[PDB]
Amino acid sequence: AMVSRSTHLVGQDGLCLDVIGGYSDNHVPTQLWPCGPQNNQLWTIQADGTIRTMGKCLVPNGHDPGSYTMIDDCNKADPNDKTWKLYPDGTLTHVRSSLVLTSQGTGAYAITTIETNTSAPTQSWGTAD
Ligand SMILES: *O[C](*)[C@]1(*)[C@](*)(O*)[C@](*)(O*)[C]([N][C@](*)([C])=O*)C(*)(*)(O*)[O@@]1(*)*
Repeated sequence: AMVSRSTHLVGQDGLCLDVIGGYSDNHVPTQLWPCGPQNNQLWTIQADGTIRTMGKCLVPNGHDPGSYTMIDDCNKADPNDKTWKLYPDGTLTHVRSSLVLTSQGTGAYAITTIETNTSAPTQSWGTAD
């Protein structure tokens, strides 16, 4: 049986997927940020295919290459918006589009996007406690 797992999502240079400012409002974007204990870097990978933080779901704002990612209300989002799959090698795919979560820098406020998979170092996401 698949069980939920809470984890940090660790990307390029060991920075963590982070909701900017720690706010849990709908449509707040995600970025990379130095890893810390804050709740906005704690993600739960669920069996249902959602990835959640602070009670909200990671979603792209659109389904095209270059769409930025954000959090939004889960129950309201359609499966296409909210379903992801994390592969063992680190690819984090947006299931409906086949695009993958991609970082856009390690400096502040570098908003993550979904892009065509190029097996770039910006497209590998590790789990950590
Ligand atoms: O600026 C940016 C930043 C990030 O987002 C982090 O994570 C946070 N923290 C908490 C605690 O939330 C801040 O605020 O912001």
